[PDB]
Amino acid sequence: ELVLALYDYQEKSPAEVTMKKGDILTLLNSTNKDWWKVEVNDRQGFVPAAYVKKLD
Repeated sequence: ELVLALYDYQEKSPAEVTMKKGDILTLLNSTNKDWWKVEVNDRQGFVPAAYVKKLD
């Protein structure tokens, strides 16, 4: 499913990935309530679950 980046986020750890507000990301894993794995363009990593909104 797709998610919308509500805020920009700069990765701060190896598992994280950076995104820009307005970006449309592919949701890969939402099993964690605080961090969701997403694919941003061609990169994959975690971003705060609260910073994205499911479109589906």
